[PDB]
Amino acid sequence: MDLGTTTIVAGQGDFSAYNYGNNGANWPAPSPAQVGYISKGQRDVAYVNGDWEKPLLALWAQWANWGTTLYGYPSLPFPNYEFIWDIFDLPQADYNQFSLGDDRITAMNRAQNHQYPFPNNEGIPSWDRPKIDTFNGGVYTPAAAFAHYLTGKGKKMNFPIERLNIKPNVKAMPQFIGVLTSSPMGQTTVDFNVPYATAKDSWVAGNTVGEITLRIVGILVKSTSGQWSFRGEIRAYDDLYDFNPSNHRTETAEGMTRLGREVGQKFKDTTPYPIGIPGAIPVNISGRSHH
Repeated sequence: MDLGTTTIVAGQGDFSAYNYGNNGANWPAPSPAQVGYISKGQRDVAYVNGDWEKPLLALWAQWANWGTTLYGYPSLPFPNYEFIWDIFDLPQADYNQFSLGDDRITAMNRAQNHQYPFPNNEGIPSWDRPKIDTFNGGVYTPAAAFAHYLTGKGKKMNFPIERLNIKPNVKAMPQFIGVLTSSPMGQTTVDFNVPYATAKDSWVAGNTVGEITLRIVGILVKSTSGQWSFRGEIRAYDDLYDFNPSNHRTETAEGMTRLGREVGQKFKDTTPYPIGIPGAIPVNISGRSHH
């Protein structure tokens, strides 16, 4: 279960698409297609460590002729095709981690184990992939969230609450402190809602759903001794993925914001969609008043 906190070591050669491109026996003559295969290698090197915005901006910038930095990536003959296929592969890769427990490199290679015809106007690629319905919460998750934005056609995605990798401190919540001090002696049902900036705890979550709304629910007991115990769960309400500028990572925020305003030009099904955040985080706390 890889929630993308740790870095790994990776080189172009770890990637099958790259090795396929770099195998001379496969190409009797120079070819833009061969270049495409090669290019996937270095981008993949960034992807496995969650550095996902740069590779895509570099491609889009060429495509849209921004005349801006390519972050060190080679210019390509068909930046439009590599962009499109990446948008295709990235969600499969995320799903491969969640579905099969694939390691990062394996997930990407499995994702890229297919034919790469030129992106079409009619069915290439085929974007209808209903089975992909849950995020891993790892290095591919944000990019996958973006890909479902461009091509998901509004279908619901799930981000299981435990994969958010958040660690809400209930005792520290003003609302919970309020309830604790103002609730009556004896047994009380607790139920309130609190905004939670997930970026504080988890870059993946902050880069995908950002601020969410949590629901704290359970039973609170206050004893006349001043002891107290709370027994409940944290749940979460659906988020709406709408490519919110507020969720952009600083370094490429500008690029991503620009991209946001342009992408709908070529990705005509681009639409916000709901992200369910199913499940609950167990809460078992206690302590005592100062009185």
